[PDB]
Amino acid sequence: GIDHTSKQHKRSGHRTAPKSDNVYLKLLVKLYTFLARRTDAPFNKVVLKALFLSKINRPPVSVSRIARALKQEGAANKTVVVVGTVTDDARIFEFPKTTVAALRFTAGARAKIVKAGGECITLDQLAVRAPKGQNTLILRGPRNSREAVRHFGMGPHKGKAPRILSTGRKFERARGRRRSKGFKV
Amino acid sequence: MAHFKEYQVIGRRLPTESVPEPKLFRMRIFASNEVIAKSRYWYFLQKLHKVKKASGEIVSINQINEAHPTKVKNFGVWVRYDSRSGTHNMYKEIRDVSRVAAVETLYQDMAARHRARFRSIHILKVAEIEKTADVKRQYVKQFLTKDLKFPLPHRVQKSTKTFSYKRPSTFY
Amino acid sequence: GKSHGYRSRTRYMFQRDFRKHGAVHLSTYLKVYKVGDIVDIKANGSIQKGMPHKFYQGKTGVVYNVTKSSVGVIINKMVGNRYLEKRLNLRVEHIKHSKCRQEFLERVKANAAKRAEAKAQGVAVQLKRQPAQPRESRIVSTEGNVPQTLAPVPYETFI
Amino acid sequence: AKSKNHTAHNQTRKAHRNGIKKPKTYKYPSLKGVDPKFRRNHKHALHGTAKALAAAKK
RNA sequence: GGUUGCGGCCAUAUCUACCAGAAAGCACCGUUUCCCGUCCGAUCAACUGUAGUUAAGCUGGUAAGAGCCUGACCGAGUAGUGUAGUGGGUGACCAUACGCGAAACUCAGGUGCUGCAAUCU
RNA sequence: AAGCGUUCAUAGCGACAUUGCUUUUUGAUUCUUCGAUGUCGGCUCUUCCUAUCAUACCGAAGCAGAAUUCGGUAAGCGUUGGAUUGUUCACCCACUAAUAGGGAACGUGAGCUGGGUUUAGACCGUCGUGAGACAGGUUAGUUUUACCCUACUGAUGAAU
RNA sequence: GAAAUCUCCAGUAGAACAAAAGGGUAAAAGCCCCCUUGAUUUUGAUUUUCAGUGUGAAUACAAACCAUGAAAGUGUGGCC
RNA sequence: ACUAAUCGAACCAUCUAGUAGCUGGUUCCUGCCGAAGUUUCCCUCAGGAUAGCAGAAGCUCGUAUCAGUUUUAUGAGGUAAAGCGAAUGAUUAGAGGUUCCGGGGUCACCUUGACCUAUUCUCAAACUUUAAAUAUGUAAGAAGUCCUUGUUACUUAAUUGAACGUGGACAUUUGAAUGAAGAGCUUUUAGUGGGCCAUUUUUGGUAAGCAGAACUGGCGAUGCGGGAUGAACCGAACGUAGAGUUAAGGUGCCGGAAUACACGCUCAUCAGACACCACAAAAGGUGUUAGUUCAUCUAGACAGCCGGACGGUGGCCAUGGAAGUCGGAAUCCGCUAAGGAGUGUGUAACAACUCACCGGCCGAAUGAACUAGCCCUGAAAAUGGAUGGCGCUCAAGCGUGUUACCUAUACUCUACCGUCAGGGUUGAUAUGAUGCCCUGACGAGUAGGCAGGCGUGGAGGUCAGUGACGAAGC
RNA sequence: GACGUAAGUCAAGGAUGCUGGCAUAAUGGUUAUAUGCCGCCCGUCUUGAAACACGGACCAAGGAGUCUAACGUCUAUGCGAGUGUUUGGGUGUAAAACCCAUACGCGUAAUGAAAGUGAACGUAGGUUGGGGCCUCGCAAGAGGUGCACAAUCGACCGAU
RNA sequence: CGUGAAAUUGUUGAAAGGGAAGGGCAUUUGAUCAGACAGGCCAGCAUCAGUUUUGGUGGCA
Ligand SMILES: [Mg+2]
Ligand SMILES: [Mg+2]
Ligand SMILES: [Mg+2]
Ligand SMILES: [Mg+2]
Ligand SMILES: [Mg+2]
Ligand SMILES: [Mg+2]
Ligand SMILES: [Mg+2]
Ligand SMILES: [Mg+2]
Ligand SMILES: [Mg+2]
Ligand SMILES: [Mg+2]
Ligand SMILES: [Mg+2]
Ligand SMILES: [Mg+2]
Ligand SMILES: [Mg+2]
Ligand SMILES: [Mg+2]
Ligand SMILES: [Mg+2]
Ligand SMILES: [Mg+2]
Ligand SMILES: [Mg+2]
Ligand SMILES: [Mg+2]
Ligand SMILES: [Mg+2]
Ligand SMILES: [Mg+2]
Ligand SMILES: [Mg+2]
Ligand SMILES: [Mg+2]
Ligand SMILES: [Mg+2]
Ligand SMILES: [Mg+2]
Ligand SMILES: [Mg+2]
Ligand SMILES: [Mg+2]
Ligand SMILES: [Mg+2]
Ligand SMILES: [Mg+2]
Ligand SMILES: [Mg+2]
Ligand SMILES: [Mg+2]
Ligand SMILES: [Mg+2]
Ligand SMILES: [Mg+2]
Ligand SMILES: [Mg+2]
Ligand SMILES: [Mg+2]
Ligand SMILES: [Mg+2]
Ligand SMILES: [Mg+2]
Ligand SMILES: [Mg+2]
Ligand SMILES: [Mg+2]
Ligand SMILES: [Mg+2]
Ligand SMILES: [Mg+2]
Ligand SMILES: [Mg+2]
Ligand SMILES: [Mg+2]
Ligand SMILES: [Mg+2]
Ligand SMILES: [Mg+2]
Ligand SMILES: [Mg+2]
Ligand SMILES: [Mg+2]
Repeated sequence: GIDHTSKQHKRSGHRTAPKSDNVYLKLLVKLYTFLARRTDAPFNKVVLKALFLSKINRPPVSVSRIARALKQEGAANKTVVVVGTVTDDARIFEFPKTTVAALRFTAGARAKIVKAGGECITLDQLAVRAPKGQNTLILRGPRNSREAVRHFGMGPHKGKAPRILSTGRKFERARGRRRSKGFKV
Repeated sequence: MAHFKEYQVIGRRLPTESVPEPKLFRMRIFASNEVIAKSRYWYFLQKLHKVKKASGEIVSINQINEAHPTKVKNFGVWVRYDSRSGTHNMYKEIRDVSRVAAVETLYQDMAARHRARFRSIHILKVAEIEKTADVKRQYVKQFLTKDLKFPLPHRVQKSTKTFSYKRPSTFY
Repeated sequence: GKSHGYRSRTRYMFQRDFRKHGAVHLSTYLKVYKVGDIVDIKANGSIQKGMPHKFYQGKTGVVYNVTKSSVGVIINKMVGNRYLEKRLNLRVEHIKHSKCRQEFLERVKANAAKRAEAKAQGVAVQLKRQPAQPRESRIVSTEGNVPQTLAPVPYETFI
Repeated sequence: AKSKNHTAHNQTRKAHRNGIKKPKTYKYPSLKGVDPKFRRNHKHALHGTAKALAAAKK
């Protein structure tokens, strides 16, 4: 017998592969597995782990988010890398001429980047031209901005959204939510 | 609690700034080994002085061998022991060749005749009596008679074999 | 039935010390507290306002708020399987500086003094404290100290 | 039909299998419960020093 | 070093009895017009430091003093207590091993120290 | 062992205290049984225990004899017939050597009986407005099955 | 008079503080006198019970308006 | 009561698969993880919600904010103990002083009650001047330390402070030990919300295999070796095997392993061979053993049973009669190496038998009160029976000591299976990259969760699959 | 790594060498039996089941978490500030497949009971961290930039 | 009257049977049965490596 200090036979709790059965994503994982192992560049290990993520773990990255990151000092000429979907954003009116490598582009995002003078490439093209991720800038979309995150941590005084179907008056704006009706939160 | 040895254990309190070089007390301890010897020394030093193993030290451990191991002596052992209902002092008189063998005999004797374990025995003193007729017990005085002789009737002979063909004798 | 009032089971906790009743001396009122100070909580039974609950008797916390005649203290309280941050408003009569912070604040001062002295020469001057070490070997003499001690004493009735 | 009333048996074993956690301190704690007069002035103090570095570092 | 004012710790400072105290200060003391308060200038208020007294207050000393304070290989590593045994004992309980460890008791010593300002043969 | 016992604590007793045993009392518990172990008593029959009533042999006495009392070995052998009561318990008559105490699922209901409790009928007293209540009285009230296995009592029987 | 009013000495609280008990309090938290309404307005924060929900009770504030006092200060009901 | 074998509301059909917090059942395998009977609330107590325990999905990072542990430093507490010539409240006993309602007693009182003063015996869960042990809070640094000066409507008499800052300096001994198995964080949901047992603390109760708490360890949920037997005790927790070594317990035989060695104790006409545990007490015993204290004895001590049983004396009263022995009273020495107003047995009573006290005979140790080991008495229940059984007596019993030996699914080594983790592997990896391979660790499990697979009916595709030369079934 | 001057050898990152018999029931497997030791009847409720708790005489077949509306979390897929062809219409090899307009649902705006109002002082802010990237470095590191995310102080919108 | 299971039964054959029977580990005996000659089966010895056990003897403190 052994006085076990930790739980035995514990899985790491991290994805070692994508749950997706997309054959082309498996080829991207196959390419970046080799790069993460045959290079010491930390960029390849980050990209390989990002290729495993689920859909909510890779939120879309706006072209406006891409353009704001290119306003950083000394970042005006870097290859923006988005392991996920790059969406369009009409609220911006000045996009720069830069190169974006992404897993997926929307039709509007591809049009806006190309029209500005830039170029849209895939992750395998990124690997050929930047094997160690030279002059790259990984961008991640907002993960806690999901609508399900609103209801996480519900409870008194927590200030979270209740899980509700119909909103308005007569739907949870009474006893428990105001001092004139019993108590508040 | 094996074949006993006698130990010359000297210990003292830890010296302080106010009173360095303490009085450096010594005891004679019967114990199976030095680990028990130090433990017994601290135990008896708890009965006498305001000290303990944490606030003191042992400066010397020395085995004491019999000066004349192969001459038969009469020993007077004072002992204080706890019975089931009280503490008693008694005096035993032992005839053997060493203090360790006499003390071993008394531990066997007190366990056999009084059910007093080594746990509840305090060896007050082991002192050889130099002269005959200063001995007080008849069970040892009877062996100090002139030209002592005695037989051993009914000799029991051990047989390696499980069967014997002779129906043997107990002559001696 | 059962009674679980605010000051229940505090018959001896909130007693004053023997021959130490009466008015609180002025030292407690002249001590200056600041945010970040580490303070010990010990309620004064003579002062019934700003008085801590019986749980925080003997607890040590950090000052987060300084007020007119009171001090806000942060205490971590174990509820269930985790600790919870707690915030008390206590008058200065019920708190005092925990002296543990002052020796540590002198050790850091003495550490910097030793390091500054060691800067010019003599590196590795053992800034860290060490536990009590096993004693080194030494010689003990018997000049005036010849060992002499008796055996265990016999059992006397003493009554 | 009488039953057990109360026992803290197994309650410390249960509380320790997930390893009782300290409250995860941070730099810059919440100013909740701090004196409003100090807090009102600290808003004006932080605004001025933010302008001081802005005027100098630029 | 005495004394005064404001203090810190709050009897080593308290309490009882008896003695000393130059100088200064403090004090008792003298007075009732005004401000003020009373049954009562006793207290409280004001006025003159003048008519006086260290008698008291105050301060210090004296006491195999009470109390208090400090320390002790004084009691005592005792009572107690954490841990251990397929230890003892019918049991009540007890012993041992590895640790921690008192109170009363008995002795010895001591009887305020000190901060800021002012003042004094 | 303070006293009683004419004197004498212990022949026989025995205060004030105190140590036990038993599980035939009654309490206390709720572990088993609520897809049910037939809930009182008696009759019948066997066996067991000893804390022995008688009987055998003894020891002690405030044992002269007779009769008694105390104690030992001892459960081998016996311990009854009746009035009243459903009774267990009790009480009385009488005989006797003696009318001792208990256990065995408070032995024993596919052994019986069914007086009692304890369904449904009915009456009384008290209580309740009432329906009804009462370990209060009173009367009437279905007692099933073995042909299996074991056990027991008897009866055959292969193989040597 | 053991005692009805007056006087002095001792008195560490052996009294009193609405109501149980515990704690606390002596130029007071008790007694008497004077003034008074902070037992008021507007919110958040905190403690106990606790799920860190509610209710009750309480704590320190902030922004007002007041009470009292020479003043510092105290006061957001009852010494806790 | 009866109303078609149906009656305290018939029968038939439908609503109706009426509801059920209640009972029963709930169907393949393997792998990994793995509980709770507890918090709060509820017309709640056989239920549910809530928090906790558990699984799964993971996410952000990569050795840290850390820890069912210690040390150092600094707090807190009022239980164990202790105390009552310290407070409160109980409590025993006298002393000394004193004065009033207290004592008949001056008309100032040996033979008094309170009260005071100094002592004395004993106590407290709801007493306390003290006061542990165990447990418990905090701190031991880069979110740190120091220097200089910037903001503010706060604050100060006043940049005096407060808080947050600019700039500069400090480094692996960066500010104790040990460890760290990755660390932190989130979502979601199962089961559970009857508990019970053991040590220690502890309440009610005479007690209980009783009822109720605290901490911990267990059983439940768990097999294995041992306690014959047993949920909980001891030991040790479990993939499939081999070898070795052991734990607890044992080694006469059943039964593996010494009828081993050593010192003693015990003889039971109810021996003993009981950790939990399956019982025995007070009180006793010239049974036997060991010991404590006191006294006597070689100048011949205790006993053995040899001699003397003395003056007043037949001691006073009285007993029908008491003379050494009915009682009251007595107990003086005339004394001797030595004989009492006699230790007893006695007579009407004496008398007489016989002794403490003393020797012409001895010869070595003796006497008393006790202490505790074993054994014995105390010690009585019912079918025949249980140190487990047989049996065991310088033990095969009891106490103690020393070795050797036996064997658990435990430990060590190796193999094989699986799981987890960390890695390697692309210029033909000499084509399986969810593949091949290297390295290390790990494996119990109810309720429950997840994963990988097996099997059945039918459906799309494929094998131009099988088959009257035999399909399916059995 | 060892020995040896070296070649080379070795017990140095896991067994080789030599020899015999048989080549079949010989070893082995399966099965019946015997022997040694062990092994209580499953399921269930339960703190506790072999239980003197309950269901089960046997066998075959049938036999119990399904479907639907709405929804939470997570995952996969398409598109993405949009998304959803299938109410319908067109078409068809005809319940299939293919094509499509306008609406509508949800989302892109909140807040208040409501009347209403309605989201940039700033490089969409400041501070502390933060993977990755860039520059200088043999490296350790230093500096710059710092998405997601965590804490905090602000700013804006609605209510008061 | 397709096939034609099981429970249960008859006959035949085989086996075992002192108050159940059934089962687990291992082997004996009886029965029955699969594959391999271009190494298959069971063994013996020597020299080694790994893990152990049991001795003999040497030199030191
Ligand atoms: Mg209370
Ligand atoms: Mg108040
Ligand atoms: Mg319950
Ligand atoms: Mg005057
Ligand atoms: Mg019960
Ligand atoms: Mg029946
Ligand atoms: Mg008898
Ligand atoms: Mg019966
Ligand atoms: Mg019957
Ligand atoms: Mg019947
Ligand atoms: Mg009847
Ligand atoms: Mg029959
Ligand atoms: Mg019959
Ligand atoms: Mg009807
Ligand atoms: Mg149904
Ligand atoms: Mg129905
Ligand atoms: Mg596990
Ligand atoms: Mg979990
Ligand atoms: Mg207490
Ligand atoms: Mg006590
Ligand atoms: Mg107490
Ligand atoms: Mg339940
Ligand atoms: Mg259960
Ligand atoms: Mg047993
Ligand atoms: Mg067992
Ligand atoms: Mg143990
Ligand atoms: Mg065992
Ligand atoms: Mg044998
Ligand atoms: Mg045996
Ligand atoms: Mg498992
Ligand atoms: Mg079908
Ligand atoms: Mg066929
Ligand atoms: Mg068996
Ligand atoms: Mg049930
Ligand atoms: Mg039950
Ligand atoms: Mg069962
Ligand atoms: Mg049932
Ligand atoms: Mg049945
Ligand atoms: Mg059936
Ligand atoms: Mg079927
Ligand atoms: Mg279609
Ligand atoms: Mg809608
Ligand atoms: Mg047919
Ligand atoms: Mg058949
Ligand atoms: Mg068998
Ligand atoms: Mg065979």
